[PDB]
Amino acid sequence: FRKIALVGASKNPAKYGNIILKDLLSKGFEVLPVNPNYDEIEGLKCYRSVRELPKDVDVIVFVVPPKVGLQVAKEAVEAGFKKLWFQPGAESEEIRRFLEKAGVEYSFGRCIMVET
Ligand SMILES: *SCCNC(=O)CCNC(=O)[C@H](O)C(C)(C)COP(=O)(O)OP(=O)(O)OC[C@H]1O[C@@H](n2cnc3c(N)ncnc32)[C@H](O)[C@@H]1OP(=O)(O)O
Repeated sequence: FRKIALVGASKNPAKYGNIILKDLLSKGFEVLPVNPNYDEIEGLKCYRSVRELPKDVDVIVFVVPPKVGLQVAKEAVEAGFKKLWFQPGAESEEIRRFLEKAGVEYSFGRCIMVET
């Protein structure tokens, strides 16, 4: 990965949306936070939705509840994104069903900070 969008990025230091953002930046990744609550996180422009993301994002990492994730994954696929990574707790079989049908690459059960 080079350019990573982070759905559920947060300014709350107790939340994985913040911990992951800081970790990935520390590792030299370009990270684009996505969360309607924030206009910036760590000074970085924060996107309202995945529909606004630049088309050269390599992967979208999800750290939101599965009910939210299903909606966002639909938006991401509609916007042309094809690599969707779900942090443990963000996945569901309904998401799996939609993603297998859409024919996009996805990851369940793998920890992004471990894998990077
Ligand atoms: S793998 C080893 C490390 N472990 C993890 O990374 C564990 C990850 N999983 C979890 O923490 C939980 O299982 C999940 C459900 C993934 C996340 O739990 P949260 O309690 O943190 O979930 P929140 O409801 O607080 O959501 C996280 C942030 O996402 C924001 N959010 C809601 N809806 C959207 C949409 N549509 N788009 C972008 N972001 C969205 C929430 O508002 C929240 O951010 P805050 O601003 O902090 O509220």
